Amino acid sequence: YETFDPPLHSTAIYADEEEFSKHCGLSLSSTPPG
Amino acid sequence: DCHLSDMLQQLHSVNASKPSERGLVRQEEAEDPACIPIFWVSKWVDYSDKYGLGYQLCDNSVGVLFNDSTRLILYNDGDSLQYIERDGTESYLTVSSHPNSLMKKITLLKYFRNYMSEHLLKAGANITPREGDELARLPYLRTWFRTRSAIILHLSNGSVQINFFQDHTKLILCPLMAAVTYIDEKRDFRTYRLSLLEEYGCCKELASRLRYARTMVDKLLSS
Amino acid sequence: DCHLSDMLQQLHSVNASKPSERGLVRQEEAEDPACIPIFWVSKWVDYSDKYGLGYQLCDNSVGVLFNDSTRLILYNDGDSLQYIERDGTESYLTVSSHPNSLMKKITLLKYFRNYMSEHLLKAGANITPREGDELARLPYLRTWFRTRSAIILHLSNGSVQINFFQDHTKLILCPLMAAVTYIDEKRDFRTYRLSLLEEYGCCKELASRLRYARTMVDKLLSS
Repeated sequence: YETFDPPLHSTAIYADEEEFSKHCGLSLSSTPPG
Repeated sequence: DCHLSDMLQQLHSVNASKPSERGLVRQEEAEDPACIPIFWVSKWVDYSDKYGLGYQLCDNSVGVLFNDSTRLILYNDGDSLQYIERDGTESYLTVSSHPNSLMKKITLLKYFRNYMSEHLLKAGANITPREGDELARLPYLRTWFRTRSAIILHLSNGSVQINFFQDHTKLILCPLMAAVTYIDEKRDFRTYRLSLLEEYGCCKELASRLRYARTMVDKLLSS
Repeated sequence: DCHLSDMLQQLHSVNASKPSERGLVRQEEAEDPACIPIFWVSKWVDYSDKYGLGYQLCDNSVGVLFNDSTRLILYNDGDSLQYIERDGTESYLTVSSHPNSLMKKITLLKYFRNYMSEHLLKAGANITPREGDELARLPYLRTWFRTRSAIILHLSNGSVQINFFQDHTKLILCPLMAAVTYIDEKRDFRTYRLSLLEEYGCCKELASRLRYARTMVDKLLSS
């Protein structure tokens, strides 16, 4: 498995922007519009 | 292929009607959730420079179309296997009790399965397939190719799937029901009867992807 | 660094003068618009549990301090980049170059930028940064930490910014000029010479926050 490095593939887990934005809304952040 | 010929005729009829050039487009009237597909490709890995193309179907089964034109499918029970030879001949086995001649291909399939489970998002996880109670036979990947804009996947049951790289949109074409399922950039899944898209029209985004689909089905037929 | 040491000495001097315990206070006389900062943190989001802390600078540039103690910056042109490793080697590249080793970190930064731009207000929007020079070297976030009451942000140019959570008041300390910019609840920005605050006094609101800033700067030096 160690040398199993596919050069092309479908979208990786880290590239799920919907889960990213979800977590940012749940995390602490600067001030949002009121 | 009898199915590709049907799909081509279905797509020419809808595309010839210019569905986006209507006074009032009523795409919603074409929705028919009863045509929701049972199987679609939810993950894929293009290692064709060494081994082949691995993929996952929505039921969590996995498969590999090796560079030697054979296919190995691992059912979602994690043990049952289906081997399809170059000429289409199908045989059935298990990882537990297999022929020794398939041990390397089984090992490769496991690597594909592990890589997909560890690194890749599952497309269509929100959407629930039409259920034959798993009676529906598992399709295999007959052929595929990649273009500048998308990867095209032709399954043994006749369906054609087109995944567009830029915006993550996808078309699932089902010639048996003359239907198409569109997953938009919002990952929202909708299934339409092509005949009803012809009658009621559709938005420009889907209409253009249906023109692209026709170009791709012609390509599949020319090969 | 030597800049934090200077900042601590300036804060010690101003606090030791007890600027709010004066028979007469003339805070306006301590203002010096010539010391308005050119760079401050306008937005930020704490994704430390998974990826790290992303932030936006007043020039719309974007940066992120990853949990591996590396940094990646996206200038206001939207393509050029700057990647600072753990050791501190400043390497310059672009999104168009499609670097393979930094592809994941690029994607995450773009996501930070997206959320901030579509969900968060830009602090200091009503202020024009000093200098017609938009050629000033972009700074990066050297370190940061969070108390129950504020977030402390230490930039590479020596600036220290303290944002108070409950009332949205903010301090921007510039050791190079022994100056501080204060942003009150109404978002009015005032820039002062710390040495002049000693000589003219100031309100309890600013005095008490300069007392807090000193203890925060001590914390930065202890680390």
